Amino acid sequence: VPITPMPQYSIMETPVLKKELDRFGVRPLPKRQMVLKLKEIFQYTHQTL
Amino acid sequence: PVRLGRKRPLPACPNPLFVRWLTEWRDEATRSRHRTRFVFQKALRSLRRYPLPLRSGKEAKILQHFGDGLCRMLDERLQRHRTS
Repeated sequence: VPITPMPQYSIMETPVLKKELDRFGVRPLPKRQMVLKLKEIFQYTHQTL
Repeated sequence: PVRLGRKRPLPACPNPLFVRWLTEWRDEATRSRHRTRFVFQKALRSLRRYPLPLRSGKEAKILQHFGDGLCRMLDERLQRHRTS
């Protein structure tokens, strides 16, 4: 299993955050909510080294 | 600072109850040729992509194809589950 660096979601453009969330079945949300959700998903699905 | 991760084991369903209930509703609507069959089908599709446990039907509003009506149904079914 390779090392995945977590994307810096906080500096991502709003359209890109929406597309990232679409992967996980999630609809567009307010920007702060999208950033928090993508971080939450990453931490649940990956073990931090 | 950059956080580094290793993907975790392929996880079981994070939402087995919601999957079960949407499946039951889908199958019931399919058998009867009801117009709402597509509602359940589309919700199952988005739910299966979502890796986090949901605490409520209300929380599930963030998912594509989860309308207010369906989220209410999930809340009601949750109440019945833990009541019984």
